[PDB]
Amino acid sequence: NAMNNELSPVALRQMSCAAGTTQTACTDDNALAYYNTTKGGRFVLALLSDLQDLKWARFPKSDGTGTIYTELEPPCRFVTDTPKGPKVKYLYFIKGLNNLNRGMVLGSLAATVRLQ
Amino acid sequence: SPVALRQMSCAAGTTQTACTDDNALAYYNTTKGGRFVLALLSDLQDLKWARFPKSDGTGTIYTELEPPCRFVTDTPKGPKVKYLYFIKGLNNLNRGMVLGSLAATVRLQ
Repeated sequence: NAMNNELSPVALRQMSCAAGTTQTACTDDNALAYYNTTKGGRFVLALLSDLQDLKWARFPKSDGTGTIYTELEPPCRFVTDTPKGPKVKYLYFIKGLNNLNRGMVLGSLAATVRLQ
Repeated sequence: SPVALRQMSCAAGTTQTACTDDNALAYYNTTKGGRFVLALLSDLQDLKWARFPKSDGTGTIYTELEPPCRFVTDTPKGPKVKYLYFIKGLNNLNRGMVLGSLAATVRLQ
């Protein structure tokens, strides 16, 4: 049968985390992060927040030895249909995220938040 | 752009003529008035082609499928194994959208 393809069991969850414009400006739960469940620590894909000018993000290490900081891409503006009126949110990509994982964020976003 | 993924049932098979009945589920995108099918989801490994009758009614359209990706979903009546086919020449971006939609909507193992 030629070759063999197999998709590993990967799941996309979300969690509250800190973010900001400076290294120190990252403070308690100002955004929501999209991450991947992988054995070699968590792989954060994108950030979703209500702020327009964010550059850094903090995450506690999976083992617990310390903290990690990640650079953010320029945000992508989009609108969600919220029952209490449409709300505008800002979506931040990881500074070095490839277009493949970018699509995963979009498919997960359209499935976890009400778009358009 | 703020894009949303919808799904529909369609026909597929191993040959051009083998595309019959309703043996697969397709992931498509709402673009302009038309539809952009991204991937195919079915319970068969034989699939190579997929057919759609044209909306106007002049004929039918066929699209070549990539080698399937095997995966297992947790269904209440026992785990079922499904095969996922991408459309020929799909860019890595739209590939993730199909994968991202599945990983957030279905429990795999």
